[PDB]
Formats: sequence, structure tokens, C-alpha cells
Amino acid sequence: GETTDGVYRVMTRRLLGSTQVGVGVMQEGVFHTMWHVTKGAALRSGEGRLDPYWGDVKQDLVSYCGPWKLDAAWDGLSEVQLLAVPPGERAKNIQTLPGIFKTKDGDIGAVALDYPAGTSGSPILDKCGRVIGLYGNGVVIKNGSYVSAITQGKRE
Amino acid sequence: DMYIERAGDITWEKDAEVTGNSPRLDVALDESGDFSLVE
Ligand SMILES: CN(C)Cc1cc(/C=N/c2cc(Cl)cc(C(=O)NC(C)(C)CO)c2)ccc1O
Repeated sequence: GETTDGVYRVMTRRLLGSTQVGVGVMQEGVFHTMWHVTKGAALRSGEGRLDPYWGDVKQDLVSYCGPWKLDAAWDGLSEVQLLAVPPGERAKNIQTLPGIFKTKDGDIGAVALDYPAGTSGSPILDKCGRVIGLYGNGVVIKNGSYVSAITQGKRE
Repeated sequence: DMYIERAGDITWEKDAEVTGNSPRLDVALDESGDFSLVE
């Protein structure tokens, strides 16, 4: 199949035509997406298959073919870059200074960019091009805009 | 059934479009992984 590093779409033919349910990161031969995108289901790559390895509904994260490999963290200061892969549309880098989710269990970065649900699993990048987390778990604000948590995992 | 397509490389792009705000939000995180606005 395909094992190359990079950003991928996640597609299904279970609905009308070919529908994009979300997006993920291939790194070190491991595929990273958000639990809500696949609900832990197996994935096809050519005639290659990808089985789930790790997943957590509360982290809203899942890895395939190996443990979670992305460790980089938002510094709390710098503009990041999202890599939006919207349905039917080319990958596009959007620059934004994150906001914060204040939780009863510590602070996490947040990104106030409007994209449709299928963009879920689109990655967020620091200035060295490291994936500091994944975009598409979050909350609707007064405005009616979207603000994703910056979701990230732990590397063993 | 679900399949993946390489949609691009992962790089920082010098002069990307720059947009959005940076709001500070009080939220909860439930057992189901749902974030909600605390006020
Ligand atoms: C534990 N739950 C909460 C995980 C979960 C997540 C989602 C995805 N939610 C999104 C993700 C994005 Cl990237 C965007 C949007 C959106 O609505 N954006 C707009 C601009 C407003 C367009 O309408 C929603 C879906 C079902 C689920 O269970």
C-alpha cells in the first residue's frame, strides 16, 4: 500500500458517492487520527490494511499499526500552522495564534478556525513542521464559529 | 468501509494565510470526550 510520511484523507463509500469523514498523520509507519473519525474501524490503503493499535475515546485519538508517535507540544507563545484538508479541496496551511481551553485539569491550546466536520483529524504544526496535535475536537462559541481543542497523545 | 489517500506533505509554509482569533474559554471535558462551554 502506502506507508509514506504525510497528511492523508479518510474516506468511506458507505454513504452517497465517496465521502470524507476526516484526516490523519502517517509518521514512522504509524497512522494517527481522531477516534470520532474511524470509531476504531480498520482502514484500507491500496490492497494494504491498517489495524487499530491504541485508542482512547476521552483523548478522542486512535493510532494504527503502532503506538502514538507524535510528542511535540505548543510552546504557549508562537503562532502555529494548521494544515486544513477540507472535503473535495486541496491541503491548505492556515496560520493562527491559538487561544486556550481552561479546564479543571490544566490548560491546552485551542484553534478558532471554521472548517466542516470532515476536516476532523487535520494536523497542527510548529515552526520546525512538527505535529503538535490534531484539529477537530472542540466547542461552538457565542459567534457560532468552531474552536478545536489542539488534541495531542503521549509517546512511550 | 474506510480507505486513506495521501492529501499532501506536512511542512510549515512561509507566508501562509494568517486568520482567526485566540479566545480564552472555560470548558469541561466529559467521559465521552465532549468539550462544553463552562460559564
Ligand atoms: C467526543 N465527540 C465530541 C467527538 C466528535 C467530534 C465531531 C467533530 N466535530 C467537528 C469538527 C470540526 Cl473540525 C468542525 C465542526 C463544525 O461543526 N464546524 C463548523 C465550522 C461549525 C461547520 O459546521 C465539528 C463529531 C462527532 C463527535 O462525536
